[PDB]
Amino acid sequence: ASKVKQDMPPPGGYGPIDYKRNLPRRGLSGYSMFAVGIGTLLFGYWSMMKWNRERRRLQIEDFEARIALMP
Amino acid sequence: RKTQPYDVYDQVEFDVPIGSRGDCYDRYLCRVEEMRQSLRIISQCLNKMPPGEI
Repeated sequence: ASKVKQDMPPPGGYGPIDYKRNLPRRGLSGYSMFAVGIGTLLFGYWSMMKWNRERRRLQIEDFEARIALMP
Repeated sequence: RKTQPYDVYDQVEFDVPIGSRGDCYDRYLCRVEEMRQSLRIISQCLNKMPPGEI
């Protein structure tokens, strides 16, 4: 005496189902990354130049200590 | 499914992925796009299910 009951889609329909590709760009420009790399290299070069000059001075100092002790 | 349809395949809309080089990469792309088209067909089937006997 009841209505016919069956597995049916809801009245109206279903919400949209996405199927198309989604691969967003999400990236910097090439110039930006190249510039960051070059700037990092230059900063490292300057730091290493200072440190190596100081190291050469220290080496000279301890070499002179050896020279003083040699006789 | 397009040229010699069976069941209710003539009542659904989808695209047929086509390759250009005949290599493994093109077939991989074709299968991925076929998965997407299968999702599209599944949506259409969900929204067009009729009542009646089975």
